[PDB]
Amino acid sequence: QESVKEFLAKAKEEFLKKWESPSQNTAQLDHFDRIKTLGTGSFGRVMLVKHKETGNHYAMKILDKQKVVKLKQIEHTLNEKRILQAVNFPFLVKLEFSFKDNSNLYMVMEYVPGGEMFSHLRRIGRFSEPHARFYAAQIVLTFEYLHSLDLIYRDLKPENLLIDQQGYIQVTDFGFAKRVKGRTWTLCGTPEYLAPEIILSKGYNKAVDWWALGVLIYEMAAGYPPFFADQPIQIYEKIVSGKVRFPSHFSSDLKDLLRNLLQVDLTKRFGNLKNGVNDIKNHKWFATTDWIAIYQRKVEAPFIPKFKGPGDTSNFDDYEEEEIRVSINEKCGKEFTEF
Repeated sequence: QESVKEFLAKAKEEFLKKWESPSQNTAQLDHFDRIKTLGTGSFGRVMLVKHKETGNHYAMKILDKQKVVKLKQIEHTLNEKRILQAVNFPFLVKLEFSFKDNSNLYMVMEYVPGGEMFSHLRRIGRFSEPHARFYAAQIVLTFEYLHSLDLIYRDLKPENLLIDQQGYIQVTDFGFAKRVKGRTWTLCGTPEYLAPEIILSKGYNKAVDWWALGVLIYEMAAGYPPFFADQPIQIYEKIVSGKVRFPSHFSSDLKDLLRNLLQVDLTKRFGNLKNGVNDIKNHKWFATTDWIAIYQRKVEAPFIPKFKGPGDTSNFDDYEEEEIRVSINEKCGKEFTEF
């Protein structure tokens, strides 16, 4: 379809202009008030903040440089910020500012008060197929965009999909995203969502994203992931076995799509064939989907999150509120010169 081809051609031109000349140092810490911790990790946290002069709310991701080094995440964190400042798509959380100081790296992103899809899925149990399909279509379009820029996302899971005020998806966390024209080799991702070729330490490509879409659709529609087990070693054994059990309430169209996304042979997997993403968009399971209407956000969402305003944190959970310090001396300056 020429209009989609010309859209993606323009999208790539605009990405490459920002990719080759990244923005840096577009804000500073004392322009923001700290409100609440929204999430915590091994080397970073995400905070709700308020801009002092405008009053706007943002989500500020803060990474400790010394911990990033020790956890061997230097290239990944440079990847995350260079990609985020260059992309632009309706279902990607927008990066608004970035900066660094003696101790930390900061990415100030749009705040999505509806919270994670994971919380809503776990509250309700499972999504109906139309509800799962509405979200799945947004991920298909987002991966079509990212893959046309030669980007692999590599972190699809329900926790990284936030629900906005219109009930649409906003994808967050580009920590494992990478520009890859051929193969790449890093072991990363959450265990339930890893493709077999990652587990087997092969050189892999963008088809691992389409495998992960299969896992996400299964989990949305069933309430649990297809290769679930108590320990990661058992999860990995199931992933590479080539078998998967479908609930009887799954439609025949859903089972057929999932068999082709959860295809252990990457050269036979939907999204990685000669027709590319069109094998997915043309599948019978998506016959009711108006792809342009999804992109333009003209479809009524199945669910509108409940929240009181742009500063409401009730859809996120509670964490110990810990100090964020900035050392008198510069740490790891050379490693993060380009940030």
